[PDB]
Amino acid sequence: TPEMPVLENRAAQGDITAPGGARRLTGDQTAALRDSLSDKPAKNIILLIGDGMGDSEITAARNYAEGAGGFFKGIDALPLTGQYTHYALNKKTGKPDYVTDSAASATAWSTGVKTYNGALGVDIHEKDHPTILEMAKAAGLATGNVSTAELQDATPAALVAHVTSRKCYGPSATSEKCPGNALEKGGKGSITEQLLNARADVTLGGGAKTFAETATAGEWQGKTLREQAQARGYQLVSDAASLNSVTEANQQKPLLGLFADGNMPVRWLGPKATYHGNIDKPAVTCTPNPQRNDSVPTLAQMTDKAIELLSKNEKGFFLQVEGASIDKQDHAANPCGQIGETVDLDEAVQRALEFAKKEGNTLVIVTADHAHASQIVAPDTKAPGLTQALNTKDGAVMVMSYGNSEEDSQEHTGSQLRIAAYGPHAANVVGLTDQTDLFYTMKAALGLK
Amino acid sequence: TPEMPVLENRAAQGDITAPGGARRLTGDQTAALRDSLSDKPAKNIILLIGDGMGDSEITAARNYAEGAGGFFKGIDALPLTGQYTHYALNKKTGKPDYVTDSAASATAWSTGVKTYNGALGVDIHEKDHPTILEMAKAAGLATGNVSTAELQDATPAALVAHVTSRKCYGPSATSEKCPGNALEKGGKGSITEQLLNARADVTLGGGAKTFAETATAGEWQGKTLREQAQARGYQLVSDAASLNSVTEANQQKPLLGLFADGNMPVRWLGPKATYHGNIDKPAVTCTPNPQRNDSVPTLAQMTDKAIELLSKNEKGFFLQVEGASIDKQDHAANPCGQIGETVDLDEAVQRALEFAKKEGNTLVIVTADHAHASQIVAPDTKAPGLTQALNTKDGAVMVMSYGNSEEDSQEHTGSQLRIAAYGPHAANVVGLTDQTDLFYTMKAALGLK
Ligand SMILES: [Mg+2]
Ligand SMILES: [Mg+2]
Ligand SMILES: [Zn+2]
Ligand SMILES: [Zn+2]
Ligand SMILES: [Zn+2]
Ligand SMILES: [Zn+2]
Repeated sequence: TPEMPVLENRAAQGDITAPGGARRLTGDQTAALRDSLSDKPAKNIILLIGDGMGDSEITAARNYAEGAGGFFKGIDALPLTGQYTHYALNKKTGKPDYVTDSAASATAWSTGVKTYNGALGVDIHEKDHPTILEMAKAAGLATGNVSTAELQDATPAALVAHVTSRKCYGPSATSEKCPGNALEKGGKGSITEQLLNARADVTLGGGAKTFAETATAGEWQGKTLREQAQARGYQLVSDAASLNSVTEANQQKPLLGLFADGNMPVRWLGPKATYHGNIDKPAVTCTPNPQRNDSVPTLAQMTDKAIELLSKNEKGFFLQVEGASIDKQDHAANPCGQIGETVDLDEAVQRALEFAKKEGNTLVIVTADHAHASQIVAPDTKAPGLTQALNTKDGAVMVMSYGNSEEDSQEHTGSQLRIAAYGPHAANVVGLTDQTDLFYTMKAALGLK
Repeated sequence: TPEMPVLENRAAQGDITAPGGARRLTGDQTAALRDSLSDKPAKNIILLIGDGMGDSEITAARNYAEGAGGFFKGIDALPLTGQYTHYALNKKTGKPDYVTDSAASATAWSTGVKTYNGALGVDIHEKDHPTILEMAKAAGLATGNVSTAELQDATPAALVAHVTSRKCYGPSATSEKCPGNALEKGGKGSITEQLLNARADVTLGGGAKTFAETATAGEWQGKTLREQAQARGYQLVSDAASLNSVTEANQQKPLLGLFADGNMPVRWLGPKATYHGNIDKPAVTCTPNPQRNDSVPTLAQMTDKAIELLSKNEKGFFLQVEGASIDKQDHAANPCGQIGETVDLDEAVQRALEFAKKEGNTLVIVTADHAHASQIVAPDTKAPGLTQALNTKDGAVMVMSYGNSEEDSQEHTGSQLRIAAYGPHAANVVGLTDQTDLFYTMKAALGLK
């Protein structure tokens, strides 16, 4: 009998100061890896994205929360790993633009085509390309889209919308920013409108604010997008109690969970990094956010409910889960927010892996859209940017640095980064790959045409 | 009949602006990965280290020299990849020190034990631990140590020396900095004296300057370390002609190649990055160093000759090859020097792979000791540090940033980084591992006790 193993434990095996104490392996891995290889078709796919979660963000998060010799039971447990490229294209020239934003990267793994920074679901010629979610739905599979960001944000929107600018959230921004996509100009509609038309079985996230807008044209002109949603049969839910109450989500009663106006709350708080903060200020210990809430579902809860609902479909399902705030907090130069959000994503990955290990036909993939700014530097570092000293689980201090922008927001970077997977077809993430190979790998694993 | 494949081509398959044109894969990878898995013993090991070559350095060098959609025929062709941690230990507390130097990291993979920054071949208690080279030689395998840095430098020294400070290059620095290791105090000697005692079959690099010092005690007291070398039967060689003339290197006539006084010359020139250099200055095109020479062997040449000489030993061989200046040029904030050194290492990795593919029992490993400073940022970036715009092979501009030090030297960083391998036992680099796991993997692969 054949089953696929998840690395149970890759923590340092003992005393890190002694010979062999810092090893993470206990014996040869060949047989274990041979057992992980399967070209059987995947019935399901769970894609987990940590926005801005390059290797440096994973390392910093692990150091702080599990200690240097620790191990994330979710993020570090996928057995097949590689590194992939995520460069975008300059719209005018069609040449590579080395540092992507969240919109062009999302489109690349969701459509299989490179695009310009800011586009959602269209190529450099502004032509629409079908997404993996739309194709899944067309083959009759259940579909889910979960995120801690506004649902109009680049990452979850890329699966359901095709607009020339990521800024075209609702009817008003669209009329002014994406005229050709404007409903009243004959277009498909703003991000939110196209989201409602896409009709995924399960959509959960923040972004309730934009649903307050009213349609400028169409069958539901004059009424709010929230009204249109209920009118078209959506089960609206807005707190954890209600979310747990849901027992079925399907094309007849698709679920829409709006848990916050903008982005859902961050798990941990901490002060922002400051100039010479590692020398001028005391070390920081992060504190849980008192307003994250008992009534606000966490990403792992959302992941669990999404899995429960989507698995009732005998055909199979595609679910994308996004740990959205790693990137946002990285932009904010806030180590605690950033680390808390990676820890949060780890819990959702654990849920996904438990299901997959038991179900056996599920491909789980964990990766990021692009790299980000934070760097782990020596404690006595005198850097030109923003730094902060943190008290880690090891009882030592780790210094983090943000030094790629004099502006207010720290920027993305173009380093290739880790992709890891488990399950049927995971072999296709090993070695060097491109972000658009992700679209083809998932399309082939599910056997879509 | 079973053979293990190297990735032949992972360059973008077509037009990067079109659907599927940016894909690096042409079909399912399962069978190919299954064919790469073997637990057969390794007769030989080739360990290639890019100093400071984290994923960011690899991406920057690929973008510049092969284009974003290109592919390093050496660096990117290894089929089994993972990420590994390299934290060092605080000497006093024994707790993790998140950002390692080159001395503690080389000690970790060459001994299997974590140590403090600055130590070579000793643990935090200053106890000596045998290296993979010393163990290989004890089992009767041929051994080689090749680098473009001074042979007294941390990376190549770690295989043959055990001193409490990496600064103890020769007799004089040792007397004052490593009193306990000083020969005239009864110690084993300075780095260069221990290198002469270790007697690897092939040692090639820079660092002839220190051999001008004279021993303070011992059998060869009063004469230069160069003189001692000839007295002990070493074949001294100092240019490429001489290097090519060598037809055998063994324990009777070990080879010592001193090609420069300090570090061997860098491949490419270019100006240093500067404050607001991507906005204030024109884009840079790197230029081949006129003084890199016809009489100075290149890293690939050194690698070839080392492989020819060490392969005559029927028992097998261990060879470590270091592209040293990637890290050094990264510190200097000089993109061209840094990229040129990465390109240079790629050529050496290609020679090692050709041999391995044909020999069939060689484990080739390519990785770095720690990550470094350089980041690939957006072209319009206003950063607080040093930046520079480069004209890449794609005909687009890529901006590189160094923003983690207000000092003169750019600093190392602690992000986990790529490790890739090919051949028998390569499965042990996949997933998350620690740098000390690498010592154990090599020892097992060669079957050492
Ligand atoms: Mg996002
Ligand atoms: Mg070095
Ligand atoms: Zn992003
Ligand atoms: Zn971002
Ligand atoms: Zn180094
Ligand atoms: Zn260095």
